[PDB]
Amino acid sequence: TTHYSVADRWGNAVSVTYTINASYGSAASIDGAGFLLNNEMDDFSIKPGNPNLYGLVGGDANAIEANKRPLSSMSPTIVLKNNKVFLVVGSPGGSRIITTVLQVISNVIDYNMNISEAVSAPRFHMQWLPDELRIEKFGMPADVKDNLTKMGYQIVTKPVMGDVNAIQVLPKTKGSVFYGSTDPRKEF
Amino acid sequence: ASYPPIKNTKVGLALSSHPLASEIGQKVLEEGGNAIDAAVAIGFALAVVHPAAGNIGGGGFAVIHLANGENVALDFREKAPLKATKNMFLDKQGNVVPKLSEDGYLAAGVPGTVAGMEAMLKKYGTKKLSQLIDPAIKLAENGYAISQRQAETLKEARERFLKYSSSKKYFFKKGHLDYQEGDLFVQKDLAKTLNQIKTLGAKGFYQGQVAELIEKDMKKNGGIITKEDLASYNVKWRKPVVGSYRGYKIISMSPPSSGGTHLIQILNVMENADLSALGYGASKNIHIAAEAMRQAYADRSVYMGDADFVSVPVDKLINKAYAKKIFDTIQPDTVTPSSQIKPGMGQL
Ligand SMILES: N[C@H](C(=O)O)[C@@H]1CC=NO1
Repeated sequence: TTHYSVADRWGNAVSVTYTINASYGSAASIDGAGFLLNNEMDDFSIKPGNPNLYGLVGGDANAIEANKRPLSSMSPTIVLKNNKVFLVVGSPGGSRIITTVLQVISNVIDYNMNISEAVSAPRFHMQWLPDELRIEKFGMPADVKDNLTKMGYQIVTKPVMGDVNAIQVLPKTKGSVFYGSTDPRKEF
Repeated sequence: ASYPPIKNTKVGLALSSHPLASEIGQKVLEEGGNAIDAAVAIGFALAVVHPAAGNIGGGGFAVIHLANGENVALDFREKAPLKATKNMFLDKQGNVVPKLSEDGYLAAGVPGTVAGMEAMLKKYGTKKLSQLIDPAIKLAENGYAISQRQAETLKEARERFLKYSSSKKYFFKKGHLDYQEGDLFVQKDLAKTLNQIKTLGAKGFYQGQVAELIEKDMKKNGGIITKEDLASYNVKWRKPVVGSYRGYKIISMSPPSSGGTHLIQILNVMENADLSALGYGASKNIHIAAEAMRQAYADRSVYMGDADFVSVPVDKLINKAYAKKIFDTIQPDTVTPSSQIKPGMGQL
């Protein structure tokens, strides 16, 4: 997956997440046409309770039917302040998308981070199954780990999560200022 | 400490994960295009310069806020083909066939990206498709240098590519040699396809010669997508899922994504706490978020799918009273193990 974010001078904003699912999709190209096919069928529940590429499970609601669209986790998002564009945000990461995008938004609104800080900030993740609190390297110091472990979390350090491209828009006297951030995780 | 944000005070920003695509989008803004024009240019550019993820063979979503205050969501998600069936990836014993949903032609839904790009351009853009797709065509025809990271991801996919005669043509050099960092990567057949789109619009992908190539290769390699699938592919303009968090409006993707619903659900739970008081990285704050996530993902496993086929209780999941009920179960000193979680808390 990959996410991109656009905001123009007039107040339009477009947040696009799109994908062929896995890296290089199904790995099969259409001969003569030069493009890779998606493996988006794996986003269906192919058997009740069977975990997919992201450890997500399902049953009837996300079962396969002809013409049906497989359930996604993609969360292209726009946040408004007084009905005006404030944030344009999104990310790849399958099951991790929802939690990555949540954290960036919270980092701005709750903690008053600038958009670069909000994106670079270490991320955690809980997706119920597996029953683990996933963290990033150097992302959680001993004191915090110990207190969360004492609560009952099984903390696991795994590869970095997400690749957020985000825009924050703020008013000025004449027009607006646009602040952007790519994600340091992009090349990991 | 973090590097400073990118700043623009004139035409806005167009940001993607590939600098060549970002530059293309930014130039569209510099040349007087709107956010949709730039988004369309980026969608096609990434299909060339970021083939691990950027694509014309997949699909996705666009959430759009218009200058007139309207918020809309574009669904260009892939569709299961007409010949798809519930148990298509299972063997006679009802067990999953290894890799059948992952590698090759049966793993594919009907692509939506080209239809999505055209749909947003037609409804909300101001520039011509030819202007917006030309940069992508130029990069396909003339090539670009493989980055270190692309060399790495190509290597990781190498054995998958080698399963398919088509991919052996496109993702290896002469003599079936690996592409390496700094090699010029040229995509002549992709340029042909993009040129069909330039000349005929989306019909250049979903009908005619390209549709013929798709059906042919599908028939040859055990896939099921046909010209009928392609001619019947439809984007859908949907209402976004909308919520509020501390005086801000959250606009995100509705079914067939679960993302917007659970994003708003988890924020709703979190809204019951003054997170700012303890600040970033506090264990109390992480705990509240993580318990909200735990419930949301349990709910996802039962309630979420394509609402055109199944009933999806979006309004119940984003209800602030439900979020309050979730919040009130969160204890200061302990978690609720996933084994004890009930979708909807057993009361949805
Ligand atoms: N196939 C997944 C989904 O649709 O949720 C994508 C792959 C990248 N991000 O998420």
